[PDB]
Amino acid sequence: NKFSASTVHLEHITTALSCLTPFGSKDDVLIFIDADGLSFVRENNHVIKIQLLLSRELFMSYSYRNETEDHMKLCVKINHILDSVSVMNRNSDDIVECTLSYDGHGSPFVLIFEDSFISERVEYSTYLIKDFDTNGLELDRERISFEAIIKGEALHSALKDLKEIGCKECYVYAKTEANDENVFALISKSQLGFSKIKLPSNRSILEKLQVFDGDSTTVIDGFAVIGFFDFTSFDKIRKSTKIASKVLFRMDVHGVLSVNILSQLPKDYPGIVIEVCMLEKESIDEAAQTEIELLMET
Amino acid sequence: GEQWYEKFKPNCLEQVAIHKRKLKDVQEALDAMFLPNAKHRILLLSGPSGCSKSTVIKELSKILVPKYRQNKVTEFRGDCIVNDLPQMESFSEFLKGARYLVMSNLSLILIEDLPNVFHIDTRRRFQQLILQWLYSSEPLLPPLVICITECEIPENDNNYRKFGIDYTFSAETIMNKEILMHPRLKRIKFNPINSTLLKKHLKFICVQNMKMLKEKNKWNKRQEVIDYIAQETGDIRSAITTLQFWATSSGSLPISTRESTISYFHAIGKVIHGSHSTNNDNEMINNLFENSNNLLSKEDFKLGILENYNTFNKGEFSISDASSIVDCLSECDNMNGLPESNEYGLREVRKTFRNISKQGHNHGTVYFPREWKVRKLQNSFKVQAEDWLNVSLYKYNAVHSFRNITLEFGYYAPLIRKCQSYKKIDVVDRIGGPIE
Amino acid sequence: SFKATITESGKQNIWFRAIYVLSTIQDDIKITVTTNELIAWSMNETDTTLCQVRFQKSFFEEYEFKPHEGVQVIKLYSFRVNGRHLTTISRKPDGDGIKSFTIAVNNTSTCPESLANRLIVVIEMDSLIVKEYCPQFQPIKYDPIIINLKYKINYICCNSTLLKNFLDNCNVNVTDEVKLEINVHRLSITAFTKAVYGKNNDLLRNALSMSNTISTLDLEHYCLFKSIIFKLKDFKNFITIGPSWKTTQDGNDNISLWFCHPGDPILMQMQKPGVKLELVEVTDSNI
Amino acid sequence: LSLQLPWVEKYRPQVLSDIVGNKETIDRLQQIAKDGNMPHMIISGMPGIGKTTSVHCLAHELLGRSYADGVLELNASDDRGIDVVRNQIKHFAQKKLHLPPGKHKIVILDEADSMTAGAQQALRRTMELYSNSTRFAFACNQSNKIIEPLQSRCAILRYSKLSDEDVLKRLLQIIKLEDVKYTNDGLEAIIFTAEGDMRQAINNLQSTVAGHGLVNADNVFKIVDSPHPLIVKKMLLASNLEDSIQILRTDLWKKGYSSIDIVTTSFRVTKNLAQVKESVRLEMIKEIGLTHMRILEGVGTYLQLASMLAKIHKLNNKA
Amino acid sequence: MKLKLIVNGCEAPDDYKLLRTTINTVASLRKTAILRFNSERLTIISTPKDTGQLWCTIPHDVFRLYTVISARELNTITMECNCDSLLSVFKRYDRVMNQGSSSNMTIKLQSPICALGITFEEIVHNKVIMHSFKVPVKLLFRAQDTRIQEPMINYIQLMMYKLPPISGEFGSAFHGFIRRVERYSNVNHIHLMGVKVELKIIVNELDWHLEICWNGPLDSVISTHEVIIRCKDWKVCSKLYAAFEEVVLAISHDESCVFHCSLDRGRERGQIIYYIA
DNA sequence: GCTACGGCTATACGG
DNA sequence: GATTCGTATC
Ligand SMILES: Nc1ncnc2c1ncn2[C@@H]1O[C@H](COP(=O)(O)OP(=O)(O)OP(O)(O)=S)[C@@H](O)[C@H]1O
Ligand SMILES: Nc1ncnc2c1ncn2[C@@H]1O[C@H](COP(=O)(O)OP(=O)(O)OP(O)(O)=S)[C@@H](O)[C@H]1O
Ligand SMILES: [Mg+2]
Ligand SMILES: [Mg+2]
Repeated sequence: NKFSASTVHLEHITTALSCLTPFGSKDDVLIFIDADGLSFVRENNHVIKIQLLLSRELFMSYSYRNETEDHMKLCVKINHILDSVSVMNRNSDDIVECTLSYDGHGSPFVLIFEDSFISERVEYSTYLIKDFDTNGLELDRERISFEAIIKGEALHSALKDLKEIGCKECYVYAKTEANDENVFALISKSQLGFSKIKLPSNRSILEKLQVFDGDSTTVIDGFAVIGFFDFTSFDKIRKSTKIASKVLFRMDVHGVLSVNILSQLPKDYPGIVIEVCMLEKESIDEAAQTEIELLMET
Repeated sequence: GEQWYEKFKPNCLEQVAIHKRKLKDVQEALDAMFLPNAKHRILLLSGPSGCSKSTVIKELSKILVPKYRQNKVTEFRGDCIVNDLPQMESFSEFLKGARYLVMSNLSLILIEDLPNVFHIDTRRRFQQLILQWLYSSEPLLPPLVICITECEIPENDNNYRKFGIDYTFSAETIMNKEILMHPRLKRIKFNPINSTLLKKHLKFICVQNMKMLKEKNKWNKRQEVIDYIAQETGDIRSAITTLQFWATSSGSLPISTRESTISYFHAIGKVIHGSHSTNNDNEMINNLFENSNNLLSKEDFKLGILENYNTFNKGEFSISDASSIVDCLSECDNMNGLPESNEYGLREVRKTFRNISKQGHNHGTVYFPREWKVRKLQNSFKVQAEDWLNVSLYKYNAVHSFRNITLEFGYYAPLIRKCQSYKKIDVVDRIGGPIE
Repeated sequence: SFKATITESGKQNIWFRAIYVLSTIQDDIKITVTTNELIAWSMNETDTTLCQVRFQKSFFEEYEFKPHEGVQVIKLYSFRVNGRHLTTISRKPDGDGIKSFTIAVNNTSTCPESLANRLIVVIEMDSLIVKEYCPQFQPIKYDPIIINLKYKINYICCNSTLLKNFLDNCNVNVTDEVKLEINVHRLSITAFTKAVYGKNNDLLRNALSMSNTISTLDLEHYCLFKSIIFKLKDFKNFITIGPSWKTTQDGNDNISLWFCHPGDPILMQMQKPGVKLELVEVTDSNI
Repeated sequence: LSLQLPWVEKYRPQVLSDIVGNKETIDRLQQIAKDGNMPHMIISGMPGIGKTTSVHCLAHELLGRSYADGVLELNASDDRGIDVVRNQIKHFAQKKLHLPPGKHKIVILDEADSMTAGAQQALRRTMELYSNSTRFAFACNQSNKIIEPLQSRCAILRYSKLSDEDVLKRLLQIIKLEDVKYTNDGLEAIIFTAEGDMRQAINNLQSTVAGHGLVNADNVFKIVDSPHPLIVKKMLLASNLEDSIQILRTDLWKKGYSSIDIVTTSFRVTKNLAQVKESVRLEMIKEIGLTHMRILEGVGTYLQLASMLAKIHKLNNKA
Repeated sequence: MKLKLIVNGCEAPDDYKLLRTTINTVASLRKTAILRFNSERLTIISTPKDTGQLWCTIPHDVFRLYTVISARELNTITMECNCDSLLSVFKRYDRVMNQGSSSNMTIKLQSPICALGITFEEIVHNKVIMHSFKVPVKLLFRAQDTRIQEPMINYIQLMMYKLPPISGEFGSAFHGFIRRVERYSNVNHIHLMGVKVELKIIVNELDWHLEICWNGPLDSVISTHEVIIRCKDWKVCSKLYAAFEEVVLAISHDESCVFHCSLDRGRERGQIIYYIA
């Protein structure tokens, strides 16, 4: 066909696909197929967007005979691939071999699974592409207000605690002090009241926290970055943080947050680059930020 | 700095705004259920809001409980979310813990805030637990008092499958027929507070607030306010609230009180005989439709009109008017429940009964429609015909339709089986009984 | 005004299972702070069962009380906090260890309104993550029970291991009556359920009885200074609090019971090195 | 684009002295705001007469700097179920915020008519137990949609339709703050098309000044039409059939009004029609309903409306 | 009407495990089951009267004792019994023998509604613990018994396929083949195919189309054969094949499907037939 | 160190 | 709102 990709590491593809389940599990997933690899871009209510990245080195075979077009966009229902790739790859003597292919427009997306003596085949008929631009839910490369690198385990524990305490709303703090002290907390408004989860300033958890002046170059100390995010969208990164070693956090002055999941099988492939862009709430209230500041003071 | 209905609450039983006969009946009942082996186990109190249904119990307890208690009340709190307690077992746990309130810890259990009986799954649990209490084999149980406020549930859902609980919040839509007719359940229904106790207990509050009412020169138009409030409402709480809102005011704001919901038979009487206040039938119909749409826009109302239009003159009116009523009621049935159908079928009847309205007419007593009995007899006939068809196809070999059964084999076959078999297990009598 | 810390795993465990039980007895947990101990208690809505836990000053590594800086003079400060909100704070997260559980309240003029009438709980994990919570509290008036000296009257002392196993075997969904039948010879505990009959003998509620007889050899100390009936869920929960703290130095694992007649309430009290536990439960007066 | 707010939100009153209309009620609200003791109140009335901006301003003035942590506004856009009443409202009522003496926490339950029944029955206990600290301010469009036990504990404040002078005063204030050229007939046309709705007066004025600039009768009536109930009333109260068919066709059919809309408005106009005998009114109701059924079944044509008007004239002349 | 039987699981493991294979299937299919105790053979029936029917033949030599007398023809009495209680009793005996024991089951018909006195013994470690159970059953009438008859299956020129035994090299592969379609949550119809030897599991829907294949060797003892079946019946087929070495699959063209299971006790052979419409 | 199983939790269903 | 019975009071 016009594109073909096979692999045996079904656990990796299953983990990548399970990170798209937090975004519904009963809608459409849009797939890019280019020479670099194949990705799953998923958006909910135009307020949050998640994008996978399965490199070509991840699969043992990646041909991509589509010389005419640089990339191929197809839209299919997400639940079926989630149910299909969950083979768990048991009976290690006979490894279940994956086979992904797509002949082009009108052709269905094929998922052939080979169990040596068994060759099953699933065909997913593609849907018409909705008129939405994935470039809208993207962050600046020149207006970064703050950039933080946080380890996966501490962040995952923080989101788990926030989910357990309800957390109908969430806030983000990012203040850098001139004495090399860096503070980063996830303040939340829940049934309990006002709760704060301060990340430690050690380099084992907060590798690097840099607060900018909206230019992504200046390092201003003593200033605070406030992001008011709905925890409904912020909880979508919890499952993505369960497989990550380090998480990159970047926000700009236009109220978009980019959660960059860095996941660390072949040797050449880097990993699954999972990017979860998120929009900030308007925060019509003005005393709420003052209360956030006062709580962070004492 | 407090609401006047909380700072002027009755301290004794003689300050409670309740009729003397009602108070005496409640006294006798409550003193009956505090005896060792009481015939009545649960006391149900129905009525509108603010009829002192809980203002008489909480002051009868202070004089009755510390008389039989070997040496106040235990209200159930709905908003109590215990950890490890599903929201359907809260009342069950309350009942289990309230059965130990016997001598040396005696207390009368009052259930004013009922559980969420608007959900179909916990209303059944409520009824089952109350039935277990009423059929309890425990020889010794504390008295139980349940106060249910009769209020009309406003129209919020969009479905014609609305049940009884989605129309009226009464003791019939929460308690089944078995609990209400249980021998050990005494039901003392309440009435709205009359214009005499309401006129006295408000003048009490006025003469206590003498200073404030005199400073704002609100002591020459006092009785014109208490009389208007008493004539408007039968509520002991809303009257005091309106009195406080008027006395604390410093202007000419027209006072207002909560509106009352016209009942089913009340609305039927309003349609048939007319209202005593408004002589304009258009205004009365418009206000009835804008205040009681949940009752007018039904089928039971149009059935009650047909069942009770003969009570205007005890049947002593012209047949040409009866025809003009029934033909409009039949034309309304073909309008498929449009809002223009009820507004025509309630206006034509009112106009017909107004054009023949003369004094000296001795009217009759209205009654509920009898279609509910007709449907039950029809269901009995359905079951009997099903049994006839079943016995006619296993003891024999013959298939016959239901319509043929009701027309010919519901009468002729019983006679044949009475002569062919009985004269010289089976069905021998007429299906669903004779035609009387 | 008050600051207490917990820096032991078993102490945190018993504190969580101590509060979890007080939250499942009543929606809101009332805590009184004294100069010598911390008292957390919960009363039923029917006022039929009460459980009171008393974490001594030695139970906390740091214990500071400054009542001079609501307050009831008998200087005792009592406040009411939501049980569900408190039990979701003291829970042990999976994968991380609480290196310090700090409970404090500073009600001064200088403290901000963001902390005024707001209980301060600071949790430090083994991953150095600082999680601070501010649940609201309502100052109330503490009312002590004399039952402790009223009938501190036959006394029963039995090890809680076998009784805990028996109570965990029983379920509160269908059974909520406990018969503690004790004589001088043996001791038998049966979790039974009465069967009410409908209109025509119809089984409205079925009867289930699981009986467990305990020989006096397993019994530690009994003195008839007797059939008593009470509930099951409160007794079950109160039984599961002492085992939570795995202590081998004291080696108690036992319960102390006191009751006089079917009318008077029964007192069950468990003992821990830094924790005092008691359960008040009313009894069926049907003689 | 621009950040310029619409004048409905740009000129929303922020004080109780700027809310026009119902003077006898606004003055009482100001008296409550000064004294402090605010009873439980239910404010009801027609849309757009100032029922929300009154409660919000009253709460703002009553609580001062404690507005952020002293009010709890729960609208229909929030899940006002029984769980929220049992948890969030209960915890807000149980809060022990210290206030100046006489002041109380306010639970602004706007659009309380859409609240379910179980939520209101739990609200009964919520205002029963916690009444010394928090106060409930229900805002609705129909008072009968709140259960009677909840209405018993409240004080009913019935807002009325705004007159032609209060709306004129507020419009003149807006025109003075926006430097808008106007003429008296244009303002009168705006008042006439508003039908006692300040929001629909501000919107029409903004549309007129945006489209044409000068507020005259022509520039107003060429962008916002005359109220269609007043045209249906003119059609239903004519003398001849050839004079009612003209008002039907040239003023409701070539203008763009659906037949079902015409019938639905005709029923409402007939219900409130005056100087008409009751037999004539009920016959007109029956004839309107018979055409409503036909339109709902599919035949929504102008011929059916003409037949309905002809039958109305038949019942008018002799029947 | 006197019915009494004795079963020993440890004495004979095959006939006993087939009894476990019959009881689990009639528990998984639907509540209640039909037990006809013919004087020479037992047959356990689950008749829903589209839903499938199972007809398992149990001989008389499987039990140590098969004393059966009745006034009907060939000493046939037919029971209707709730399967949950007997399944629980049977699981109790499974745990009894798992803990270490060799006791037998004494099952007696003790008294139209009757019950079976299923009593057995268990020894913990030299203690005597008697387990007594009574499962309420109803007596089916002879006129009601003759209303139930085994569905008929013909193959004028149709196709039965010999499924490879699960103990062989390809047995696990074929089991994985059958269970592959069971992994999908949103599947309700499977389209079996027959070519003469290949069989394929095809699930075609509005927007997705499964087409699983078996590339291993197959045998057909001695034309297209397709049928539409439900997923639950395929699960029952999986469970039946998992406990059987000899499994026979026959496919009819748009008429029915039959899952035939047989155990070679040689002696009369115990067979399980799952009629599927 | 790995697996089974109990407890916790998210989600579809029912009246 | 209608009738019928029963009080309490002026
Ligand atoms: N003289 C009086 N008689 C009766 N109630 C009084 C009087 N003065 C003040 N009240 C108050 O009026 C209220 C009446 O409440 P009740 O009628 O007892 O309760 P209720 O009958 O359940 O009404 P609902 O249905 O709960 S609104 C109470 O809050 C009383 O304190
Ligand atoms: N009396 C008034 N004085 C000044 N502006 C008013 C007045 N009434 C309404 N408005 C305007 O109406 C808008 C606000 O409408 P609201 O007061 O929120 O409506 P409402 O009367 O509560 O009706 P609903 O119930 O929300 S449809 C703003 O543009 C106000 O300036
Ligand atoms: Mg009350
Ligand atoms: Mg509004």
